[PDB]
Amino acid sequence: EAGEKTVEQFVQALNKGDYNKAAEMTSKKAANKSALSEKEILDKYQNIYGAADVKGLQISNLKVDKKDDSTYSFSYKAKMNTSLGELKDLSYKGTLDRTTINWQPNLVFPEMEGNDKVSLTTQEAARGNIIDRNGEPLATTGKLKQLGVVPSKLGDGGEKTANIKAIASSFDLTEDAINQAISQSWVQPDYFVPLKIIDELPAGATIQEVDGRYYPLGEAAAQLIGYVGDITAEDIDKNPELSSNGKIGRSGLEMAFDKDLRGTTGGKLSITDADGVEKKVLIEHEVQNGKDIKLTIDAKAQKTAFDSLGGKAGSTVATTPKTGDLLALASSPSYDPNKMTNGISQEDYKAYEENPEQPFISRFATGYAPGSTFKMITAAIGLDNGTIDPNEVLTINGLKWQKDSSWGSYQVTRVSDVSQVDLKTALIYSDNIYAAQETLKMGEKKFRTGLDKFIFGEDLDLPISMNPAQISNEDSFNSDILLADTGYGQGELLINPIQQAAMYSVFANNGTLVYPKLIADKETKDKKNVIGETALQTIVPDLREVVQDVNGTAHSLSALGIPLAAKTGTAEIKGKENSFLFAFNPDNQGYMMVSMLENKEDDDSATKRASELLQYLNQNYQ
Repeated sequence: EAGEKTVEQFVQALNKGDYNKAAEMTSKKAANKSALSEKEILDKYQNIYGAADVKGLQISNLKVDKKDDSTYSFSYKAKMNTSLGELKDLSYKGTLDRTTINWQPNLVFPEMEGNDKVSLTTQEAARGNIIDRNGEPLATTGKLKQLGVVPSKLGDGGEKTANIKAIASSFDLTEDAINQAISQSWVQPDYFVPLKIIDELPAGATIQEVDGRYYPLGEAAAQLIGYVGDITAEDIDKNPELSSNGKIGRSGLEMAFDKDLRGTTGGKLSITDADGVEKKVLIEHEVQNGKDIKLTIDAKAQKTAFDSLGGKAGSTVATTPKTGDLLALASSPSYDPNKMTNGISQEDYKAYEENPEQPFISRFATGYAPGSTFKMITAAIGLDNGTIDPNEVLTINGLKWQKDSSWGSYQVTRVSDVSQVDLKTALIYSDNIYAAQETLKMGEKKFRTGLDKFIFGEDLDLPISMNPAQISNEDSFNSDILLADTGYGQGELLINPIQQAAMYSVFANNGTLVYPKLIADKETKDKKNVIGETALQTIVPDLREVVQDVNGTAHSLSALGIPLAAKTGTAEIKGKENSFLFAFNPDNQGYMMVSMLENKEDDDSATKRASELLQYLNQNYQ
């Protein structure tokens, strides 16, 4: 009756740590009612349930009925979450009076009687590190600065209020937040009461150094690594093995490898008699430390790649294309993962969600039209099937071309005016009209046959969430304009930067495609004969001219004095434009880079921003 709600209100209050509210629901202390006074009951739950971090108390099969006119009986099954994980199949039983709960020790844990105690031993498992190809930390334990207060040094009355106000407005907190922290239940006068992580102290405010998850590259590798947060009951819902007070990965590799990284915390939750002699083991685990995970990433390359994007929207992928190691996976703009993982205000989180440039997106894992860099793939395909002859010269006048008036107002646009265009000229000058006309001359069937040799439709063996690359939306183009547009990397093509680096690896591998790899020990995987050796010996020398020719679209990189083959490109979206650079060392095939600027501002380019990373990759990856 009203007793089913009393039992429910009681468990609910336990489930929110309101032990005081639980105690107030109990009968008075008498032989046939409660075993302890309301004050001793409060202290019992605070000591036991507080220490074991009990949360997620959920009950079922609540059965209640009359025994006496004044007393009902109740019974139910319960699960809870603790520091050593979930306890389930707990059968609870007792009686109510009038309505109040006749409190007894077995309403803490079911087999508890009289003066039984609870003993908890815990041994912290260490979360594994994510480290780069040389052992530098990407996700690790750091020494963190913790703001807190000693309530006995805050002063008295009005001076306490002034110190709490100074603390709240000198460390961006609320005075209300401070007072809850001080109030709680476990607090004592000279206890250090933690308040916040921070990276002039009013009286009573101190800083202690504490271990915590730490990301040394900060925003520079934030999308890839991700961050950890506090475990909630929904997480334990999904996974019972989860400790109630642990950390769980919330995005990136921290979330993709959470089970590997977290290990298992260890200890023993048990009921003893008043002397400490074990009566029942509730939970027993051996501690297991998490596994460290070693990436192909080069931290210095990662930081250079991110910084060179200058907070603008874009991405950079660097690889060693013969083995497929990913040396950098940069996405910009970014978020601060150390703030995501520590105190994160709703003021700043929504600011990250408001941003129209969306710093949360992993742009290296996001499909884009690859842009006119892709002419070099269309070229390879047409050199192979014979449709493209590198000695043929097309006559192209002006900046705009259209097959006929069925294209309406749509026209393919190129950048400059040289009117006798062969393949090499098309690649050096980035002539989209050449490419569009070849592609139409190939025909969809030959073009798709060549495209099918790459990795469209494939899911990559990578611990990064992403969609397979697509040629178009449907199985056919069903449009001459879409076929032409795809020829120079527009249309409905969608290829993310890692997929693009995979496809472009064929120029460093004599026509074999090498699959990207992020885990350092994983085996190199590849795919033979994606482009013919014919095509490759025509195209790489031209791509050298993209740099070496005075009018080559990447001629500014010639001044670096390092061996380079490159292709620039743009993708236009009906007046937003993306800018691309593809570059690798064609002397030693030591490295490869693909770089994008999304929605580029005027006079900006991926190429204008590549030099420092190319100098670093050239020096270190031969």
